[PDB]
Amino acid sequence: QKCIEKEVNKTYNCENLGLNEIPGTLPNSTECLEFSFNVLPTIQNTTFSRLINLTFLDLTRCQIYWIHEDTFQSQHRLDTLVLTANPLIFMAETALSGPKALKHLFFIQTGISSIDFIPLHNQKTLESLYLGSNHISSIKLPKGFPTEKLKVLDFQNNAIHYLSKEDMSSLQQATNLSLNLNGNDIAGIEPGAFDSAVFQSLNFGGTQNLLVIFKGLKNSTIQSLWLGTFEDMDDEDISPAVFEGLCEMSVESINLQKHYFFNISSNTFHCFSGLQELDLTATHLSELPSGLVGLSTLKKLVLSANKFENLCQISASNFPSLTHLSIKGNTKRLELGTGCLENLENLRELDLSHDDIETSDCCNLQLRNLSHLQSLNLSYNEPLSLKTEAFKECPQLELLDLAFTRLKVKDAQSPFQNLHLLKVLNLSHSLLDISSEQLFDGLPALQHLNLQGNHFPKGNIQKTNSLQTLGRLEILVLSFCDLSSIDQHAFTSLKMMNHVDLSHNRLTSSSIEALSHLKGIYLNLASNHISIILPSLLPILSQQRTINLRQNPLDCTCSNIYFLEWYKENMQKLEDTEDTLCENPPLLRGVRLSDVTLSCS
Amino acid sequence: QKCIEKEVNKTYNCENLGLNEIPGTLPNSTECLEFSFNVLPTIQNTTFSRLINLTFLDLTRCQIYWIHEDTFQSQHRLDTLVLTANPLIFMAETALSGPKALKHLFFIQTGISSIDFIPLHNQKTLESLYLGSNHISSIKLPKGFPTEKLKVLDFQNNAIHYLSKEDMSSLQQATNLSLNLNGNDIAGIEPGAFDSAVFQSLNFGGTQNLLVIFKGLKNSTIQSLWLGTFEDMDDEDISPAVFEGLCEMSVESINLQKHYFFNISSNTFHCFSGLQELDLTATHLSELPSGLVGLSTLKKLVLSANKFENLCQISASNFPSLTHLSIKGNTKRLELGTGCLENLENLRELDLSHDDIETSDCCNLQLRNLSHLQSLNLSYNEPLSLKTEAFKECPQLELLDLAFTRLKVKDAQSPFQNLHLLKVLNLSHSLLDISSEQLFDGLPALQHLNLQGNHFPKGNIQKTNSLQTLGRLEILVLSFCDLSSIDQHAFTSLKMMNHVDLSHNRLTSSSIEALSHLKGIYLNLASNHISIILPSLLPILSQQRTINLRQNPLDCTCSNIYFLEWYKENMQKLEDTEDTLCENPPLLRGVRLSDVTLSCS
Amino acid sequence: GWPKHTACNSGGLEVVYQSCDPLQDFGLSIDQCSKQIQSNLNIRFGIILRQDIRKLFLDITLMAKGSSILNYSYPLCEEDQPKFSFCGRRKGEQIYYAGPVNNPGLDVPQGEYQLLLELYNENRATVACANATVTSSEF
Amino acid sequence: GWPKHTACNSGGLEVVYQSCDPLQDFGLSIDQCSKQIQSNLNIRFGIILRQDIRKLFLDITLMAKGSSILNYSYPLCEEDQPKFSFCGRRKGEQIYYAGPVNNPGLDVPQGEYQLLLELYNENRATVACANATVTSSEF
Ligand SMILES: *[C@@H]1O[C@H](CO)[C@@H](O[C@@H]2O[C@H](CO)[C@@H](O[C@@H]3O[C@H](CO[C@H]4O[C@H](CO[C@H]5O[C@H](CO)[C@@H](O)[C@H](O)[C@@H]5O[C@H]5O[C@H](CO)[C@@H](O)[C@H](O)[C@@H]5O)[C@@H](O)[C@H](O[C@H]5O[C@H](CO)[C@@H](O)[C@H](O)[C@@H]5O[C@H]5O[C@H](CO)[C@@H](O)[C@H](O)[C@@H]5O)[C@@H]4O)[C@@H](O)[C@H](O[C@H]4O[C@H](CO)[C@@H](O)[C@H](O)[C@@H]4O)[C@@H]3O)[C@H](O)[C@H]2NC(C)=O)[C@H](O)[C@H]1NC(C)=O
Ligand SMILES: *[C@@H]1O[C@H](CO)[C@@H](O[C@@H]2O[C@H](CO)[C@@H](O[C@@H]3O[C@H](CO[C@H]4O[C@H](CO[C@H]5O[C@H](CO)[C@@H](O)[C@H](O)[C@@H]5O[C@H]5O[C@H](CO)[C@@H](O)[C@H](O)[C@@H]5O)[C@@H](O)[C@H](O[C@H]5O[C@H](CO)[C@@H](O)[C@H](O)[C@@H]5O)[C@@H]4O)[C@@H](O)[C@H](O[C@H]4O[C@H](CO)[C@@H](O)[C@H](O)[C@@H]4O)[C@@H]3O)[C@H](O)[C@H]2NC(C)=O)[C@H](O)[C@H]1NC(C)=O
Ligand SMILES: *[C@@H]1O[C@H](CO)[C@@H](O[C@@H]2O[C@H](CO)[C@@H](O)[C@H](O)[C@H]2NC(C)=O)[C@H](O)[C@H]1NC(C)=O
Ligand SMILES: *[C@@H]1O[C@H](CO)[C@@H](O[C@@H]2O[C@H](CO)[C@@H](O)[C@H](O)[C@H]2NC(C)=O)[C@H](O)[C@H]1NC(C)=O
Ligand SMILES: *[C@@H]1O[C@H](CO)[C@@H](O[C@@H]2O[C@H](CO)[C@@H](O)[C@H](O)[C@H]2NC(C)=O)[C@H](O)[C@H]1NC(C)=O
Ligand SMILES: *[C@@H]1O[C@H](CO)[C@@H](O)[C@H](O)[C@H]1NC(C)=O
Ligand SMILES: *[C@@H]1O[C@H](CO)[C@@H](O)[C@H](O)[C@H]1NC(C)=O
Ligand SMILES: *[C@@H]1O[C@H](CO)[C@@H](O)[C@H](O)[C@H]1NC(C)=O
Ligand SMILES: *[C@@H]1O[C@H](CO)[C@@H](O)[C@H](O)[C@H]1NC(C)=O
Ligand SMILES: *[C@@H]1O[C@H](CO)[C@@H](O)[C@H](O)[C@H]1NC(C)=O
Ligand SMILES: *[C@@H]1O[C@H](CO)[C@@H](O)[C@H](O)[C@H]1NC(C)=O
Ligand SMILES: *[C@@H]1O[C@H](CO)[C@@H](O)[C@H](O)[C@H]1NC(C)=O
Ligand SMILES: *[C@@H]1O[C@H](CO)[C@@H](O)[C@H](O)[C@H]1NC(C)=O
Ligand SMILES: *[C@@H]1O[C@H](CO)[C@@H](O)[C@H](O)[C@H]1NC(C)=O
Ligand SMILES: *[C@@H]1O[C@H](CO)[C@@H](O)[C@H](O)[C@H]1NC(C)=O
Ligand SMILES: *[C@@H]1O[C@H](CO)[C@@H](O)[C@H](O)[C@H]1NC(C)=O
Ligand SMILES: *[C@@H]1O[C@H](CO)[C@@H](O)[C@H](O)[C@H]1NC(C)=O
Ligand SMILES: *[C@@H]1O[C@H](CO)[C@@H](O)[C@H](O)[C@H]1NC(C)=O
Ligand SMILES: [Cu+2]
Repeated sequence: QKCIEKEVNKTYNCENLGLNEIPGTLPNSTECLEFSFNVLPTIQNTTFSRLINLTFLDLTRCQIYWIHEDTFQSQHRLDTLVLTANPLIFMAETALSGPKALKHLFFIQTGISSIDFIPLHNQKTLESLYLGSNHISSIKLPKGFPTEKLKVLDFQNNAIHYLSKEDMSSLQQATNLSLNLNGNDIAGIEPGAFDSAVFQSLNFGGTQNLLVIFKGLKNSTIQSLWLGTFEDMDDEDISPAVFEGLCEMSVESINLQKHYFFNISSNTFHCFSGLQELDLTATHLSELPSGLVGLSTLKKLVLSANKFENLCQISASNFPSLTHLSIKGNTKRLELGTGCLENLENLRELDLSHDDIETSDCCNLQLRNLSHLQSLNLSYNEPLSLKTEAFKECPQLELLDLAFTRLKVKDAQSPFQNLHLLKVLNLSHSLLDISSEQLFDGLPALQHLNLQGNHFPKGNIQKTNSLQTLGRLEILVLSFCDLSSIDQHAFTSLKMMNHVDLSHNRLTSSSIEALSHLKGIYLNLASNHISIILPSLLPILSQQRTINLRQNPLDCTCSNIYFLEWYKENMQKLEDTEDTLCENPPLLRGVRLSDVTLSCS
Repeated sequence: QKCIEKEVNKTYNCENLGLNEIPGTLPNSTECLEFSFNVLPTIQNTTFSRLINLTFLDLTRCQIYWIHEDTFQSQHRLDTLVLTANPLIFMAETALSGPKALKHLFFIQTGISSIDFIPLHNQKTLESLYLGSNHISSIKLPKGFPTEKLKVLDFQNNAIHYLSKEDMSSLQQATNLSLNLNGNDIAGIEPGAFDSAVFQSLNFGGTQNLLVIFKGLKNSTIQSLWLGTFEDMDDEDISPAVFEGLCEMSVESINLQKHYFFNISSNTFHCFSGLQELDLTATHLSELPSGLVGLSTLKKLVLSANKFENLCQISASNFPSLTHLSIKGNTKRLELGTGCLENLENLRELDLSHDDIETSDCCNLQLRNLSHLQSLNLSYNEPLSLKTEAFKECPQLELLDLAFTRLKVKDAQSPFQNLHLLKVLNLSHSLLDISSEQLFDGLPALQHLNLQGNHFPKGNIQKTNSLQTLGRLEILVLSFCDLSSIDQHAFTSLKMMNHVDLSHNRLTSSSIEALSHLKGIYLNLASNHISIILPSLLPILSQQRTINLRQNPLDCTCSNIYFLEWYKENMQKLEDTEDTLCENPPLLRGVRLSDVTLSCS
Repeated sequence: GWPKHTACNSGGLEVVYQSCDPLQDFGLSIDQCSKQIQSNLNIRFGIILRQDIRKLFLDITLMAKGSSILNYSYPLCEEDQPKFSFCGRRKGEQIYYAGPVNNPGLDVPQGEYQLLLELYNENRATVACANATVTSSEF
Repeated sequence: GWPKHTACNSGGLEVVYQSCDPLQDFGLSIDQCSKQIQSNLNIRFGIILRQDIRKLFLDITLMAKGSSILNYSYPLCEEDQPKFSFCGRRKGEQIYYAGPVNNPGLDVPQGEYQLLLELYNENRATVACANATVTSSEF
């Protein structure tokens, strides 16, 4: 009443319509059916039998109690089946006989206590099984169920407290398997259960005894081992002894978010020497001591959401090899100090966002000796003052993010001087005066400039301006800049622009003239003051690839007839035509231009 | 509608009627409402507010998702509330403000993962809480739940795997508590958690680690400890080692059913010396060794459903204190042997039912020396031949059950001779000839004799029959005895009879003459061939307290007017009057006699 | 009535049933069907309970060609012996059982048989009622 | 609209809400309500998820006397930081949460305030919407 046609003859959204059967009007060609929140107490061989082409079927929370014999008989092409949140009493042996090539099965919160609820003997190529939020107490798969193709096995939020050798043997044929045991408190692991085990991901989130984990995982090889906990768990402190078993396994990446380390000292991490990445998010760190051992070949470190007072309190000498450091969302003001990171010779990425950082001189002292640095994030901080050449210490920089950080720059100063490799610069809501004309000197390679929410004198972009020197610029964002006008020669020297966002300003059609030299662009003119678009502008629009004119006070009178005809013939080229409406005459106010046909002289 | 009125103004069964509200036709005085299997997606302050006198309310499987503020506001007198099998999303703080004297609450299979789902701060006198078949993983009671009157806490079929000191201290204010953990796989108990603990019952049915339980229960005092397993659980190896912890515990009664004991060590029960009762039902026992230490003061033993060949294989020398012994449903034919129980001098009750026991001469050899036996059950066995004084070895018997066991007794023999204290004798389907005058000699105290399914020569009870020696008889069951007639003097010596069941025979009305000397009896004549009851029999009927004439071919013509008039005058002497129907004339066939009035003049 | 379900079809033996409880259906699948029925079969079974199952009994009534072969009664749950982990569960609970039943071995002569299976409590109230047809053929 | 529920009525502070998601209601109870709200209150909360909650954000919009006091946003679940055990659960799942919310302490001046609380995913699709009245009065 009625299903939403998302793609003609292919994809239908029937959610929340209180339906008791597939609508007669759904075509036989349907491939993607979104049927969640309907009412199907029993499903059976007649239910879906005409929908022979389904590849995706979502029956989330459809009040299904019964799946009778041959229910999916016609779904030979089924790739994904979602049966989440149905109060299932029984599933017939031959229910899944049809979808022999099924890849992904979601059986979350179906009230089951065992995988043998689900007769899976017809699924020889399954890739994903999601069994979260049930009564399950064992990871063991049904004997003879093929696992060669299994990549994701997910048991989040179950009643699994023990992993046996026999449990694990049921998984041996899979390769690069990810096993999600998040929300299962592991009380024991059978010694030898993890002999020669290989996993892509292994998640034991929220588990209450880490000693059991590190001992139990002896001999396994794991890419990402997720051992974080949560705010609603009342976890015991981590004692140094807990990490001993890590000596007898191979792990690339470990997450320990929200834990509390008791008695942090020089040897606590000795067993971490093989680790490539360590994430210590929100672990109540107010400092780390130096002389810490076991972390000197670590590449990636996360110390976000902690409570350092000073960047020097992280003791960077511990991590000579780092290529990535994140320390974002520090719960106090992070004082940056001087050369506090100078040790990090090979640092390539630094994230210091949301750190309440405050300084009236930046950033050569703070970033001292970080000359391999390629990406810097200083977004969402307090006001920063930048003198000319403020990033002298980081000449190889390719991305610089200062979004939502107010910037204080003096007249004719060039803070980005000598950043000859910078490709991406985000200055959203930095509140710079963009008429300061040395502003962007030293940026020959810049391709992407985001200037959303900055300031232009009198809301005009002048014929000569600070953007002119940016010869390789491809992407320019000038939305929310309170622009009234753009001089027709403002952009003439920017010949490689292909994405120009001028949305949420007060522009008229005269602004289009500034794009006459460009072809094939994306041009966003949404939420401006465009009304009439005269014939002499139409060749400029015809030149572009996509144009967004939604939420403009478009004129739907004969005075705008050439644009209105152009619009009907150029629907390919137009984005959001559904929100592109007439302002006048009053009769046509709020009517889509796509629904207007005038007769003029 | 339409609710079944079980008790006028008091008790209504509205189960399975698809109701969305309480019917307006239910009186304000309703005290017991069975409302299961209806449809109440939300319940709230208006749902029940007029039913102020409810003491029992069952909302089992009513599709309730929401319980809002003050739902039970008017149920001040509520004793039992059943919310089992409702998919509850939330229950308001004040939902149970009304029933402050609530005693028993059932919240089984409601999907809850925590006891704090149920705001119980208003229930200060709670006695029973049933939380089975949920996602609960701890027994810990929430802060400020009164435990003082709590006697039953039931967690059958949950996800509890550990019992800590803290968990156990949350129960300290309760006394004499029965805690059911059947169907929870307990993998650990915190040392000290059971220090000084005192329980009525503790059930860990099905648990996979008996060693853990006994060790964890150190220092507890338990009246009944139920540690049986089930046919659908894995076996663990049983040896003396498993029971070591029992030596540091006080237990009155223990059940170990369905564990695999077969080929038991003589040292298996050395920790059981405090036990009064031991249950080894269906434990694959084929024999017990002599010198089976640790049970010399055991009082009650159950060895039912095992596989002994001979009674001598229980080695009764092991149990000199036994007062009760049950060995029923043995899976092989059991040979009783001779004197196999002779050292059980204290034995009072012996159950040897369902054992396929057969013998040419019972029961002096088999029961040799059981001089204190008071109750003996030999029901459901193969043919036993009894000579005169068949129970000389057990002169003190008070109850003897031989139901469904064929008895072979030579002409003029008195097998029950000198059972001067026997009060209850069940010979249902023993196929004895009840006309033999000597059959029941020696039963002066007999009060209760069940002879359902026996026989008399030619379906007639003669003036001389086996019963005339039973002067103290009160209860006589002669139903299904293929009886055509009973001589008027058949029961004349039986002056203390007050309950005579003659139902399911072919008796006609003159059978009533056999009860002529009796007053105030219960007389069941259901399913006979009584049609006409002539006036001279009516005074006999008037003398009695209750007569059942249901399912007789009763005559509702003028040929029967004297009885018909009597019937109307004496409804208070009649049982099952709603199934006491006319058979003739055809016009009145199936009409209740209570609805008949004739005029004959 | 309720749909006809197949519990079992292999090794020459086919078992088809219909719930004979007007109130509800139930699900049943039998593993390792054959004309030579092995002892202690594994089943899967799903149902809503209409009574508590502290005391639960099974009747079997077997016939072929319009006359009785066998009547049998067997307890599943009793106060003195709960045989299965599901014993003691209550009215309204959804039950799923996948496990053994401990039937005896038996060979099924070719032919067709009518089976009535009834689960009931101590008051003879219906817990489940199955009307089944069992077909044995050459294999 | 959905019923008005009382989340809280203690220590001079009353909190009444109404779900403003037309699709559904939700349950909420707050423990240790007062005019001097301590940090890290415990709540009890139940709902059906209408979106997956791998990414979950809260907006708070506060006002009094038709005047906007505070607009705040806060993430509950993110890829780089799931704060809660419920993070990652999926559309259709029934959720019950009984646990702490990591709120700051604060005294609440006498008067009547209007609160809009909104839980949404990365596409701003509604998970929950509560429209609440907070009344502080002397105690
Ligand atoms: C001495 O020892 C005796 C034996 O141990 C004790 O016997 C007990 O006696 C009482 C009566 O006093 C009786 O209680 C009633 O039970 C009703 C339910 O009964 C079910 O089971 C019985 C017995 O089954 C066993 O025996 C048969 C016969 O050999 C066998 O075939 C079975 O497989 C089973 O044996 C197996 O199990 C046992 C126990 O585990 C093992 O020990 C053994 O090795 C085997 O493994 C059945 O016969 C019943 O079925 C009949 O009845 C139902 C209707 O209820 C019919 O639907 C069904 O088709 C069948 O019909 C047959 O009999 C009826 C007559 O009953 C005929 O009409 C018909 O033609 C058929 O022939 C059941 O499956 C229960 O309903 C009843 O409830 C009543 O009372 C309660 C409360 O008091 C009220 O709620 C109700 O309103 C009722 O009024 C009552 O409780 C026990 O059944 C019986 N026990 C045993 C084990 O036999 C005896 O008590 C003891 N003496 C003393 C003094 O203690
Ligand atoms: C450099 O670092 C920064 C900062 O770390 C990175 O910033 C990220 O930038 C991306 C790209 O723009 C953003 O992605 C988008 O996210 C939205 C959802 O946003 C929600 O969070 C917003 C931010 O909230 C934080 O900050 C505010 C303001 O300071 C603060 O008030 C909040 O409390 C919160 O801060 C806290 O949390 C942090 C993280 O845990 C802590 O670090 C910190 O200390 C604080 O505790 C928030 O503003 C927003 O609310 C607004 O928007 C919504 C509508 O969405 C509106 O309803 C509200 O009222 C607000 O106006 C949200 O709550 C997501 O919706 C977007 O998703 C679209 O796009 C993606 C991919 O493009 C698609 O997949 C989707 O389908 C969809 O279309 C998008 O993902 C991101 O939010 C931002 N992250 C943070 C933490 O700020 C930046 O990426 C880095 N640079 C580089 C180069 O990597
Ligand atoms: C769905 O299955 C039903 C039930 O088996 C099928 O209906 C049966 O079809 C056979 C062959 O035509 C008939 O002999 C039966 O009498 C039918 N039974 C009933 C109850 O109608 C039905 O054909 C199937 N439908 C589809 C589309 O597969
Ligand atoms: C500032 O702008 C840049 C460029 O658009 C944003 O960078 C993207 O960030 C996302 C993660 O947020 C990455 O996956 C993309 O690859 C980045 N893009 C590029 C081109 O590198 C950045 O997110 C913006 N910052 C803020 C705070 O919004
Ligand atoms: C034989 O008859 C006797 C007497 O009615 C039955 O004994 C009763 O048995 C039950 C247990 O089934 C006890 O709870 C009662 O107390 C007994 N009554 C008396 C007076 O003792 C006995 O059950 C019958 N036997 C069979 C096999 O049915
Ligand atoms: C969609 O179905 C209709 C009717 O068959 C038709 O107009 C249109 O061509 C179809 N498009 C497809 C199959 O892509
Ligand atoms: C789809 O298939 C059915 C047969 O299943 C056929 O009769 C009909 O033409 C098709 N119906 C629709 C609505 O497309
Ligand atoms: C696991 O054990 C084997 C055999 O002892 C050994 O070859 C291998 O190095 C070990 N692997 C890991 C990852 O510890
Ligand atoms: C600065 O970086 C270089 C790496 O090029 C390193 O050799 C030197 O030690 C660093 N300086 C300090 C003070 O650590
Ligand atoms: C039932 O209630 C009515 C009140 O309408 C009363 O007249 C009647 O006496 C009651 N019946 C019994 C048996 O208590
Ligand atoms: C139920 O509560 C509503 C809403 O609070 C109230 O208006 C109504 O008076 C109440 N009705 C009863 C019977 O208590
Ligand atoms: C039944 O209760 C209603 C509402 O509480 C009340 O108005 C009325 O007095 C009662 N009816 C009778 C017959 O007592
Ligand atoms: C419990 O331990 C105490 C102190 O050791 C001991 O005296 C007492 O007898 C024990 N009680 C039981 C029931 O084991
Ligand atoms: C028989 O019973 C008496 C007690 O009545 C006892 O002293 C004697 O030992 C018993 N006989 C045997 C052989 O055990
Ligand atoms: C079994 O099924 C047949 C019809 O298919 C019917 O005649 C018979 O009465 C059924 N038996 C029961 C008990 O329902
Ligand atoms: C089974 O019971 C029926 C009906 O009561 C009876 O007619 C039949 O003879 C019994 N069958 C057997 C094989 O004893
Ligand atoms: C809050 O939001 C409103 C509505 O978008 C906005 O007008 C105002 O700026 C905000 N108010 C405050 C005090 O932050
Ligand atoms: C919210 O609800 C109040 C009553 O609770 C209503 O009067 C008001 O208009 C609503 N406001 C918003 C912003 O949803
Ligand atoms: Cu010992």
